[PDB]
Amino acid sequence: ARIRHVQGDITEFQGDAIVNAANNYLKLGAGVAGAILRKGGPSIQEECDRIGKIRVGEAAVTGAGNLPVRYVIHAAVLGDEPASLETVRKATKSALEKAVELGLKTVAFTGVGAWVGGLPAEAVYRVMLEEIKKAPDTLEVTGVHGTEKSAEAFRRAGLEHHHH
Repeated sequence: ARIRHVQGDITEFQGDAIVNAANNYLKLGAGVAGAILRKGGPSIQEECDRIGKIRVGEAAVTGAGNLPVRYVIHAAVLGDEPASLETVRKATKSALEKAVELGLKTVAFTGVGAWVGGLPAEAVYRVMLEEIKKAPDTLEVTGVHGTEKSAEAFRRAGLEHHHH
């Protein structure tokens, strides 16, 4: 799938869904997850609670409440077990699978938060970007970034390496 990177606020992304790095208990925590909770409103956590525990590496779909998207895709990267490059790979793949199942055309993710935590960012971004490449071209993926340092780190992890 095609990926584009912008500076912005993922809670203001207009499109079909946003992907939220999650714990496998679907308990919305600090930072961006907290903005999702506040802007989306209580229906998001209420639905997460109804879904219950999922597997680490799985992704669960909820409504998005008052957010300008139709869904939040909660990609479980940690919880029962700590985050690893492997759980990151599985979760990104699972999130993209849900987008395909739901027939989505535009989805956003962000590079901060639980995707990285105690992992090396560059390696995480490379793993995510590999999974995003496999996704169908009918799907447009936007990376929404807090800062510019973040966005170009993503463009760098995205460039193909050729002889000089």
